[PDB]
Amino acid sequence: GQKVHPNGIRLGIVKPWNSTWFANTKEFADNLDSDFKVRQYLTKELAKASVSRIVIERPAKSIRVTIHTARPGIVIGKKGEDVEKLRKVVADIAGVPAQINIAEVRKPELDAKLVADSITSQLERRVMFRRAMKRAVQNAMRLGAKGIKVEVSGRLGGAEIARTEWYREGRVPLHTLRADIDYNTSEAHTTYGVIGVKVWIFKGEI
Amino acid sequence: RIRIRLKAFDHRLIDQATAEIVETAKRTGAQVRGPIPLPTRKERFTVLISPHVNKDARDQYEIRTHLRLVDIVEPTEKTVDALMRLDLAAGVDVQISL
Amino acid sequence: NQYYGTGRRKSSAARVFIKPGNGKIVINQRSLEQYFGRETARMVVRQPLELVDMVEKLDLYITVKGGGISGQAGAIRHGITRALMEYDESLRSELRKAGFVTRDARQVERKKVGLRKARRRPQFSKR
Amino acid sequence: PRRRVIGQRKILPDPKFGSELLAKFVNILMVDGKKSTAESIVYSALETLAQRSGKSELEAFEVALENVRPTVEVKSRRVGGSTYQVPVEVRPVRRNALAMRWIVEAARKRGDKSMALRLANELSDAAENKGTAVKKREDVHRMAEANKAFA
Amino acid sequence: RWNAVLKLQTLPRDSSPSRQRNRCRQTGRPHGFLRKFGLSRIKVREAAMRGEIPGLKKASW
Amino acid sequence: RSLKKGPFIDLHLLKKVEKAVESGDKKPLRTWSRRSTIFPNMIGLTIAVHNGRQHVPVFVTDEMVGHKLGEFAPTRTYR
RNA sequence: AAGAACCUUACCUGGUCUUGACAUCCACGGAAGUUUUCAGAGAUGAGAAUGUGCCUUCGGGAACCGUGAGACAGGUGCUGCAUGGCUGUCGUCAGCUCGUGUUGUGAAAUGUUGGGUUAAGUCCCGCAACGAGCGCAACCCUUAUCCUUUGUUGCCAGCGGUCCGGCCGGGAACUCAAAGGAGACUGCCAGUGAUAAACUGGAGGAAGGUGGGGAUGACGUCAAGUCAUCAUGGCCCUUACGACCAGGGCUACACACGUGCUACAAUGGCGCAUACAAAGAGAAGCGACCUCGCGAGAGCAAGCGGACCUCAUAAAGUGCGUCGUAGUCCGGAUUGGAGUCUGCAACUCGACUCCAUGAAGUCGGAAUCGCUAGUAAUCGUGGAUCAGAAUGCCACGGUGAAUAC
Ligand SMILES: [Mg+2]
Ligand SMILES: [Mg+2]
Ligand SMILES: [Mg+2]
Ligand SMILES: [Mg+2]
Ligand SMILES: [Mg+2]
Ligand SMILES: [Mg+2]
Ligand SMILES: [Mg+2]
Ligand SMILES: [Mg+2]
Ligand SMILES: [Mg+2]
Ligand SMILES: [Mg+2]
Ligand SMILES: [Mg+2]
Ligand SMILES: [Mg+2]
Ligand SMILES: [Mg+2]
Ligand SMILES: [Mg+2]
Ligand SMILES: [Mg+2]
Ligand SMILES: [Mg+2]
Ligand SMILES: [Mg+2]
Ligand SMILES: [Mg+2]
Ligand SMILES: [Mg+2]
Ligand SMILES: [Mg+2]
Ligand SMILES: [Mg+2]
Ligand SMILES: [Mg+2]
Ligand SMILES: [Mg+2]
Ligand SMILES: [Mg+2]
Ligand SMILES: [Mg+2]
Repeated sequence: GQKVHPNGIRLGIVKPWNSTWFANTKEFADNLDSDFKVRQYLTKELAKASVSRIVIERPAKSIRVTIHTARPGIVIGKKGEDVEKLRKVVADIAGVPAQINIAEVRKPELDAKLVADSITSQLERRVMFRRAMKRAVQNAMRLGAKGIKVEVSGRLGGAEIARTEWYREGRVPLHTLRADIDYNTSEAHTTYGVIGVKVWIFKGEI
Repeated sequence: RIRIRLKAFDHRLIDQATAEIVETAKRTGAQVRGPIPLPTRKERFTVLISPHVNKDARDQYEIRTHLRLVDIVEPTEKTVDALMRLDLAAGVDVQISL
Repeated sequence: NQYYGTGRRKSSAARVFIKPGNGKIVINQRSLEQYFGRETARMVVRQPLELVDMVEKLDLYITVKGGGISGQAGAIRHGITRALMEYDESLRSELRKAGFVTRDARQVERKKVGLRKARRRPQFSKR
Repeated sequence: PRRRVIGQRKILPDPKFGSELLAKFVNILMVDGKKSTAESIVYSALETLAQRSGKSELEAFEVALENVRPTVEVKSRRVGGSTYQVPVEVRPVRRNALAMRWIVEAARKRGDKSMALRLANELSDAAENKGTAVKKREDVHRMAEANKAFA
Repeated sequence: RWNAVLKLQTLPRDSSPSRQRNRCRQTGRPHGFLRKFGLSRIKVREAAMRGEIPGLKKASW
Repeated sequence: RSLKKGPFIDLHLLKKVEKAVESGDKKPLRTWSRRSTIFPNMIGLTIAVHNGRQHVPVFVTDEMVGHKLGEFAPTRTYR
């Protein structure tokens, strides 16, 4: 969209990076490739756990990953057995010793990545978008959001021509760098094509 | 004698790493000159934005590589060797040299 | 006694050390007249020590680095203007009228995308 | 502009001579942004003119500029019909700048030896009133007083 | 030349750097590539705006 | 004229020169390598050079020293 | 398209393959890999070699190679008028809307219009409306002044020894480097103005009126662009629209158009001398010094993963001499000969250098373009793409205007 990405324009203001590792030009590209590969693998296996965001850092010659989820039971289960296999496989793919950590994020409905997935999941199960999206809105504000905005684009309802529909409630100042906006997207693969979902959540002014 | 250089991308994380280094160095010994600012590297990139034509649409990016330098001339070695290996350097690059 | 002035203009940092005595001007450990003064700041460097008093009243030692002809000229002029604390700041009242105290913040404007230099917009055909 | 009043600062007075008008003349005569060449050329022409005419340095060119300054200029105006050459009153600074530009262009179009001598020749023939700057100068005077009622 | 040493070109002319194109790593594009991040214009930006590449920020000097 | 200080010649083409000289001119030898250099070792020989579709024969002469094998092969077609 | 001689590269002509170049299930055989030879343009077939190791439950696996069957794999193939994502433009113009309320049978209106003012739907007063949202400003970066801390690989004011070079004792004042703070907010005054908003001027102040610049792009329009970056609905191919290789082509050329570079010269050309900058890159990399060469370059080859070393002696500028207004000591295309250098490979089709020739061009029709201050104008330096390539793109500095009634 012609609007600059909120999660990219505030990286140096109120949005920490999802990767905090340092490296020279000799291995910067290799580190990027490893990070992308591990993220792509992990997000597929942990689809049920509803991972919000995955942060990766470089301890003293090793790989450390921290995944924030609202359903730590699936990834933890009994003892650390379900995380041991994930640790060993991520270490295998990264080529260096790995350490994975689980973080709990309560009130999942207030998370952008998560709210979207909900929507997309629903749509994929032939649910009326209009209402899928309206609940998302209400849910959130109930929880306390100072604002929320939802948008869905594509062949809504299997129509012959694509259409975009959005709902905005509360206050969502996109030009205020002081404010923090949790922005995220998500896609769906329905029999009629691909439907894009896009959610902004405004939590505070600073 | 022993000069230490730290590299990072953030300006305050390097400051806290240097503060930790100097505090531990003065605790275990003496003769600390404090961190030296030195120049900061500004790696500038520019990338075309549109996936097709539209040459004018461009985005400018820059990476701020911050560098700090601190040296110690402490005589005793049992303090410097103890200072090493106990500090995580706030998870940013650091090098040991004579 | 020694008196210091910084002086700046277009990334041209100067250092002016005024002091009593009846010496000459010295810029970069060398004479300005030897350094092409008759056209290099022919009457820019020696502006401030003309209007308020005579040139041959205070010795000084100047040294400037970075910039060009007019860059050094303006840097030294600004430094000298902020280096005339011989007796209080009564002379700054007169130098304010002449406008020499304030520096020239004007600087080279960056080169924008889609343009050639700063504002030269490439010509387009037809409308 | 259309809404905000504007005004430019005053250039530094000409070196040594201290002639603000001479400093403006070097600005107009400047080409490609080179004040050194313009200053050298103007001083060469000034001293040549002074020694040729036997006159002083400051006002020798002042006389020529006074004798090559116009009074009215035709402005292309068309209120209801086609263009009408409506003469108007010339501002003081505008008169001065226009005469200066006339002198500079008249020296430009010459081919005598080089700028140093061409400028001196233009000044001499402007003082005498037998140059090309004066020849172009009388045109506005003859074309004045055409259409007053229109504005 | 020195003897027939030059003629020893029986190699498959693949080891020479000239044969390698150095395309992108996620998708693969001959054009719009840079050495630093090892990806291509488009992909790079996606990562930078999503906040994946460390130390990358908008330039507004 | 240019290109370092020495000529270049193809090897699987250099395998044909010795056979051609030992057995004498028998027939133009069809080849694709547009890289070999007319070296004296070729006066009195004919070579067929590929242009994409058909191999054009060409007879080598004495004054083709600084000229390459593919040089005498017109690939541009005009009305 | 931020790098078409191979590759890139799909396209053309040829020579090859059909569970395949690539993922995955199964069977059998075989360590991988390193060396050469025959034919052939190569791919490719066709041999000799060498090798036959880890786990090993002793019927095998894991890393990997060869052959075979079938599910498949594959498509830069079509539809941007099915789409996601991303982008251009109106346009950084100030507008675009929603709640209740009220008016109208209704589509709708109001607010959001009016009197002032502003760069602004910015603010004040009035008012049948009272509030809010997106947008404007403001938070962000950079730049202009000052202060605190720190002081090397940077600096040298006061002192000293000084091959009298900041180079060596030393110091940290200062430039500077990078972290944190102060400052500018119509704030203090005068006048104008419905006494309000605001406007004009003055003082102070480095910076006076969102100080300069950047990022920031509202609801929407153009079925605007991209199925080729990627993903993806539908359709189609699958013993070929898939896959491998040699060469060729994308660089053609009776014409037209767009964007640029170099010139028509004396504000200049040439020779000698000689000034003054910023911002960047560097490990299959930057490549001092010294030696050879009229040259592109070659040998030696320290230092440097970087305020240290290198790229790298900025050009304009100014001090002298020559040319003295011409198709010229301007102008450099074309062309011949001879060379340097990247690369398996410079012929189709690269860059640079030495010698020789020296077209057009003497300011340019209708028409049309950019720019209001460090602007335009003109002069140099760097970076990405990249083995080897710029007059293009991105980026830094020097000199530095004219005119806005
Ligand atoms: Mg363009
Ligand atoms: Mg410039
Ligand atoms: Mg290449
Ligand atoms: Mg693909
Ligand atoms: Mg090709
Ligand atoms: Mg479209
Ligand atoms: Mg009603
Ligand atoms: Mg309206
Ligand atoms: Mg209305
Ligand atoms: Mg109004
Ligand atoms: Mg408003
Ligand atoms: Mg001394
Ligand atoms: Mg004021
Ligand atoms: Mg704004
Ligand atoms: Mg934009
Ligand atoms: Mg269309
Ligand atoms: Mg189209
Ligand atoms: Mg090929
Ligand atoms: Mg092409
Ligand atoms: Mg010449
Ligand atoms: Mg380079
Ligand atoms: Mg550097
Ligand atoms: Mg020549
Ligand atoms: Mg001529
Ligand atoms: Mg290259």
